[PDB]
Amino acid sequence: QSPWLLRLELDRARMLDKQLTMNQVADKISEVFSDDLFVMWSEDNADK
Amino acid sequence: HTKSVYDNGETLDISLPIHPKSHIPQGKQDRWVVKLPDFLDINAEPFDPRPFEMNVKTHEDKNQELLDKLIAVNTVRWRYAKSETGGIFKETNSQIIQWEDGTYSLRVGSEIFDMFTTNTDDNYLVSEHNEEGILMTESTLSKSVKLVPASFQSTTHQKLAKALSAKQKKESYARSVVTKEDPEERQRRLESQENERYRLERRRKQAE
Amino acid sequence: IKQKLETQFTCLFCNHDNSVVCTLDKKNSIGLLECKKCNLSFQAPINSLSQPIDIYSDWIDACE
Amino acid sequence: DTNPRSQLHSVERTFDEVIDPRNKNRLQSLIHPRKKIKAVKAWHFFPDTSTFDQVFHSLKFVGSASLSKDRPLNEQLGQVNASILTSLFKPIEINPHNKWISLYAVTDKLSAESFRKSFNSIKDDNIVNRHVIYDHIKDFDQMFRGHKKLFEDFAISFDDISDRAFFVPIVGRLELKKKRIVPGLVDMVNRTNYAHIRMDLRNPSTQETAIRDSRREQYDPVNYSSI
Amino acid sequence: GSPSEPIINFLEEWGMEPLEDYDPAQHTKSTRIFVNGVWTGIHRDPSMLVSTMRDLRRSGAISPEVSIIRDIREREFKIFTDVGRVYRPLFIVEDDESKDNKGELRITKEHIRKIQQGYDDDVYGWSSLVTSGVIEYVDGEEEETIMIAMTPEDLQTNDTAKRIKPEMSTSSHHT
Amino acid sequence: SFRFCLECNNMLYPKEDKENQRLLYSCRNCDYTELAEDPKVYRHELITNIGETAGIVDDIGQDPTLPRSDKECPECHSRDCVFFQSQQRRKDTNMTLFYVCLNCKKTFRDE
Amino acid sequence: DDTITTEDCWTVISAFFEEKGLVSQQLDSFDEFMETSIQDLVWEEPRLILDQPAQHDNINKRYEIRFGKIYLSRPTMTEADGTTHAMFPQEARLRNLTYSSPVYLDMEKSMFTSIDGNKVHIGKVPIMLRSKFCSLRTLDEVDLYKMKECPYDMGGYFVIN
Amino acid sequence: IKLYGREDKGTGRTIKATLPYVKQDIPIVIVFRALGVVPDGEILQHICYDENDWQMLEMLKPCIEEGFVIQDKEVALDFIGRRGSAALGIRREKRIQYAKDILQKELLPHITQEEGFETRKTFFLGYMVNRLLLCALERKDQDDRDHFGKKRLDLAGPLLANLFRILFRKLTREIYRYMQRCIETDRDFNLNLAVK
Amino acid sequence: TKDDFSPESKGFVENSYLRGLTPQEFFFHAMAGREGLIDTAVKTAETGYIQRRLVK
Ligand SMILES: [Zn+2]
Ligand SMILES: [Zn+2]
Ligand SMILES: [Zn+2]
Repeated sequence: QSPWLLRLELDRARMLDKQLTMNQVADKISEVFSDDLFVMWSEDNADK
Repeated sequence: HTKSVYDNGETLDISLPIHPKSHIPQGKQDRWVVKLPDFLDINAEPFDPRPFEMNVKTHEDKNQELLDKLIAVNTVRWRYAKSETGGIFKETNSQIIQWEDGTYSLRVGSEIFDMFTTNTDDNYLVSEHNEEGILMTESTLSKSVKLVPASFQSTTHQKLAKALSAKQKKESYARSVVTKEDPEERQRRLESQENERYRLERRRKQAE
Repeated sequence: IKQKLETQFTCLFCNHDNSVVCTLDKKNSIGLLECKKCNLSFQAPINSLSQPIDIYSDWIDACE
Repeated sequence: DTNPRSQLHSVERTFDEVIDPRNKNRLQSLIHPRKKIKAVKAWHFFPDTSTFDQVFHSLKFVGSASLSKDRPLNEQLGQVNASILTSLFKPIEINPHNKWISLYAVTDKLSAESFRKSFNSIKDDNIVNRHVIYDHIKDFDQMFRGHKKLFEDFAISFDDISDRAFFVPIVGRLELKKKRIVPGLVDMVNRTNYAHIRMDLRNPSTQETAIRDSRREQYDPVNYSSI
Repeated sequence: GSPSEPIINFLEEWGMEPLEDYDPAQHTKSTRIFVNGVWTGIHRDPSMLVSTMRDLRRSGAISPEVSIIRDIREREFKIFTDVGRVYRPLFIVEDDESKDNKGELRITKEHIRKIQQGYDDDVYGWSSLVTSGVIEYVDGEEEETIMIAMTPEDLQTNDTAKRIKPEMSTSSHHT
Repeated sequence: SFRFCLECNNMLYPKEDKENQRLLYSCRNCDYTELAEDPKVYRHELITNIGETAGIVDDIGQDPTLPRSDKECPECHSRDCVFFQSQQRRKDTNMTLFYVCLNCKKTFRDE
Repeated sequence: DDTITTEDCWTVISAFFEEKGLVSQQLDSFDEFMETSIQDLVWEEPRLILDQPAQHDNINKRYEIRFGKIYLSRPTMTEADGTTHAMFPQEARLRNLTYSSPVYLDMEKSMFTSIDGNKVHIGKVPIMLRSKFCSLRTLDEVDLYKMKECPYDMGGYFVIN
Repeated sequence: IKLYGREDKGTGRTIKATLPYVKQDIPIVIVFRALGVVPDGEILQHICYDENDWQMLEMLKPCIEEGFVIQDKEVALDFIGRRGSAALGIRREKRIQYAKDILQKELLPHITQEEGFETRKTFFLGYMVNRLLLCALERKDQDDRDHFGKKRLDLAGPLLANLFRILFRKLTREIYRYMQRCIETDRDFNLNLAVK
Repeated sequence: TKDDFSPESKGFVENSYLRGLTPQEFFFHAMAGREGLIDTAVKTAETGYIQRRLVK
């Protein structure tokens, strides 16, 4: 693995409006990139 | 670590002649660079009234004459003043006035010009030694100073405005003339003469 | 990818014109000028913005 | 008032109306035409006699060539520093196309301070042989702009004890920018400048002093004319 | 069309400093100055400069067709002496706060009677009005920065036939 | 805001030391290298708000074409104020007003 | 003071039209072109230079001609017989002439040699009517009738053929 | 001064300037160094006026990255001269002189024409790039083309001036040709016959 | 004044033709009429081309 961290902040308001789940986004990223990227996602109760 | 390029150690034993200074700055080697306006002039030469009176120039162009009069009356000058005790002193017609707000103004006679100071960093004054081809520093130019007329009602500003307003009024380059004959007459007569000498030259060449 | 282009430059050995072809390889950062008649080959390094005029000027400078 | 007599009369009127700096009452009488503010202090405006022979140039650093911007340079030369106030410049030109300026300074603070004190206290005829060694610091590219008129620019120096202000002419402006030496020319670069320069202080020769006095005779002939 | 040299001379005289004395880090608040489309310098107190230039133009020192524009939002101070600019005359309202005549037309009945007579009381025509500071020309670019009244009746604060004037209640006061 | 080389003036690019596992900024035309203080190498904003209230000048009160209101200044509590809408002019820009007083020039809203 | 009414605004507008007129822009532009623009157009390229290093004894000869002042005249008519007389716009209209005036240029010729010219006529420029170089700028009201010119005519146009 | 690269397309958003008598577009960093400002910090000082404006800085990053190959004044001038649409095979010194000619003159001629007076041109390039980026960042509306304050009207003066300039150049060329033809006889031409 | 969205500031003619239009309303109404004239004079050619193509 590489030390280079790539993170991005999702707008909570529009994420809720689109009725999406953080797990769903992570699953989509994993499916499109297989196991080439290790992904962690914050819980829905996080501030951001 | 950018290593030093020069390590030969070669050294020049050059000795520079230096002269004593008539004055020495106190507390700070600071000087102010001031741009010279067009309406203000410096006359380092001592004032000589008789050559000045005998060398006043009168021109037909009113704008040029007025500008010259303004710059002459506003020129900074100095002259030797004989003291009442018999000694000689340097006397000048220019002074520097500092107001209560801390601003500075250059004064010549009754005219007052304000000074606008802008701080400048890494600006220094040097002395040139051309015979040795090296530059010796003198002091630091901390502030750049601009000279501005105090007000509209100042006579210098009014004279400048008059000169510049009447300067751009005069504009007429083409000069009129009266034609008495056909302007094409010269061309046709010279063409006739040229054709005549062409015929003569052709005959001569055929006979040569 | 090597790129082969026909150029209208003049060879300084054979003096034939329109017999110069420029071959530049961006992968290895090289450019080859070959004379279709003289069979002479000139090699010079190239950069990302290099163009056949650059290699031609380099050849001219090398020639003199 | 185009009459030459009128112009002369205006000249003497301007000369006569000079306010005495010691006269506090007359100084307070003067009021700014627009600010309507009283005057506090005054200074006479005089030219400088001992410095007209020399040639003065306004030297400035352009862009990244700023000494303040160059933090390691400022740290090495001292965070006003006497080393800057005593620096030397050596213009060298290999050819018309290639030109640069060489900068030298005194790394030691004690030597620079002693040299500055000796230089700023030259009012007598005894100068100690201060063999000061100057070390090269940096080189810059140079451009020059000349003044069409003699006194286009003038620097003003003050003297509170005499209530005067001495101004000196400025001949031209020299601008310096950071120059990156080409790696293919360092061989000739090492043969151009020097690692050290030694300055020896000696009293000016009689002939050179006479030449400088003759040059100054244009401005002040009462105290410097040859007899 | 007018020569731009007097404009540059006036600007330099009134404190404008040229570009070689400019550093973006230092003058982070100065105002640029354009003359006929070329950036010629910077100034740190544009208000007094624009006031001086406008007063000079009204006094006739500068040609009345010279366009003087100040863009406060963009920190620019543009001047045009170009040829081919369409302008039109307007009355001048005294907008100086320090003046007792604030918010009133500069032209008075004295100017009207002088115009009717045809001469001043120690030829008085339209050009005399323009150079006496009561009327000035503005072009399409200077109009961006001025507030015009439609009629002299607009300068101060139930019929079925007469027309209705705009209320203009969005602004508490107008200058 | 990114830094530059202190002796070459060129742009310093981020770099990682394999043996030290540290982030460094290194010039490319010179060997100068300086330690990195912050880990935020790069940031890109998909939705941004800069340019909305940053368009402020000290002499905005000298514009005669700007409307004058009587909103109360939080700082100076003056009776005279000048208001304008957002300087940013994207197609989806809000119409909120920014009020500027003539003494303190503080920008505030009625929200 | 006293208030300004609409009638005072119309007095000011009357003053404007008394000074300027309705076609003042055409006449002003043409006067500017004739007074200064022609001279500057000529001085834009003020030198024609020919050189020749004669070896036929190296004699480098430079032949250079310079353009000088511009001389303008009032419009003039030159008949076939040869006589020339002043021309007025009505005669040009009736006889299908062109209301134009000759332009004279000073050319100075120099012969530079190192071993190592008067008012020439360049053309005729048409004259805009009632402009500064028109014959009707003077002549007052009475003489305008004798020349068969309408006093209501405002000028601002050329007469070509 | 064109800004290449669409929204999320074209990789980097490079800026290529177009110069007169030059066949191909040139990146802005190269022309800046050609005018004589080689360090990148000085270029950024010339272009921007607020270091906190990281958006314009990240817009400028691709241009610096593209232009990093050129790092000197003379090489930049040579690159400009190579594409200068001049004669082919011009030597390097003559190429540099041609670039200096095409850079001093014909590049923003309305600013200046004299030598050693190119700092103003650099500042104006900075102003143009600043305006281009400012409009690209949607911070300002694009300049209105129909704004009547940006139009000019050509009356009889300018039109006659243009026509007379053309005709006088034609007359000058005719005089030149006649002089060349008539010097062969080595005669004292009246100069009243050369003109037409 | 700047940033004025009132009805009279963006082209609402409050008066009637009998009552008469103020100068601002006059200018706005002139702008609208000019748009109408331009639209007619431009669409006529497009419609003519369309009808010719249909007939052919
Ligand atoms: Zn060959
Ligand atoms: Zn570097
Ligand atoms: Zn307040």
